[PDB]
Amino acid sequence: QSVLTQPPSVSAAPGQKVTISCSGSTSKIGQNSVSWYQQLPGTAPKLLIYENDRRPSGTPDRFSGSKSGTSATLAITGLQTGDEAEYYCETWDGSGGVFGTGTKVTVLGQPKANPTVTLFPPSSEELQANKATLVCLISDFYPGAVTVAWKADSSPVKAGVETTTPSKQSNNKYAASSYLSLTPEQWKSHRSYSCQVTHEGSTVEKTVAPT
Amino acid sequence: EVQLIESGGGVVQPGRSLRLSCGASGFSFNNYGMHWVRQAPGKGLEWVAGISFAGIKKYYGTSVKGRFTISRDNSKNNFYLQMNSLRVEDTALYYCARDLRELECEEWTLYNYYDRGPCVDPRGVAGSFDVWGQGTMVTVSSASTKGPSVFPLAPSSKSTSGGTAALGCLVKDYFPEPVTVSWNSGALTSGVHTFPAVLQSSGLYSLSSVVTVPSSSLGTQTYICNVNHKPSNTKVDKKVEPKSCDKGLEVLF
Repeated sequence: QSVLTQPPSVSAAPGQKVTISCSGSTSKIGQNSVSWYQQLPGTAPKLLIYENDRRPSGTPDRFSGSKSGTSATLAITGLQTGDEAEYYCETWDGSGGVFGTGTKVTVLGQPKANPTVTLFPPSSEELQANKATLVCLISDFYPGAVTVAWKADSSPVKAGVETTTPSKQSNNKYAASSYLSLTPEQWKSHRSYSCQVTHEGSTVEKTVAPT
Repeated sequence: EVQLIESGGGVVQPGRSLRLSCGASGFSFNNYGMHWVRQAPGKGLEWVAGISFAGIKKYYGTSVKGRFTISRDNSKNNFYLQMNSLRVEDTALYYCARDLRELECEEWTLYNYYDRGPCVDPRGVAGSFDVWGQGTMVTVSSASTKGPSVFPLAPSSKSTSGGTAALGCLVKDYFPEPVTVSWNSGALTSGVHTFPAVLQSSGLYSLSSVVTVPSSSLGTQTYICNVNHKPSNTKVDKKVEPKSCDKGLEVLF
């Protein structure tokens, strides 16, 4: 799974201009063209740009692309509500097939809301089952895009993690969840675990420890 | 109207094999290359394999090279992905996508000197995907039906904020989907949110159902989450009480 790096998310009001960036290795993007795709939620992707800066018969003047060196850029002017989607960059290097991470573009339809992060430790009941699970719940936030990260004694953790993508609530705001699965040994043999949620540049970090 | 439609998806045990089938229409199928792009929901797009318009060149991603196989039958406007030795990490929604570069063959096989046969043009794809299908879901799990273990997400000082307490239920290790959760037999619906399920490496699903309530009610009002898993015919009722030893949250009684 070799991949091109993108920002997690950007957001702007109706009519404003956005810019999205790709970046990667010289043996990939440094020597090959770049494409851009639009994936509306719940549907398949759709080509927006190819050969760095060419628009297919069917995408407006509003979308534009530009590459220089080991970086590429997508730009959307005069945002409409129907431009809300994820945007993936892609390149072909012979064997080819390299996508971005990529980036969600939110077109604000309501006031920005900061997430209320709630972190739960494993229940003693679950620990009696010789297993442990840390549940980080993210609630009441807009735009609906976040980035969760776990840490053990302020050291990064990557294995044993599963994160759901943000889903609409009844109040039309978003919520998400993340699980860190441990063994009771790991749980007890650490001073502290922490769930770090990033939302619109800001980062919230809740913490939990054994009893 | 241009259309790509996939099929063959479903639940399948690891180690086993599975063949997906992409049917093309609305254009000259034999003039374009074809690709398979998968997407673990919603972890983002990953490129699997691709084939040149003549069927001469095969490309594979590092994750699947050696295990998976591609081919095409221009006479049927079909396009196949033979998946072998399936891994639990092959779980994804598989899209078939048309290659951007339109080519006219300029080199065929003439099977007899009186007349034709397959195109054999050595070219040659662009690597950009200008048409996409609806996608077909391929779940990989060795699990058989199993009931959930329900654990409490007890409310505490680290879940209260602004006079509103947050509590829930961890529904762990079940299979298959779905699991429907309720609170107080459906009496409590305000503030309730049940998150999407999460497929673990174990092969089992897990989800959480959380509800927000007045922090003052925790000492008088009772909150039961009603988990329901019809596949395994299970109904769990967990009464969630505030965290036992918590100074930073006062509770009545």
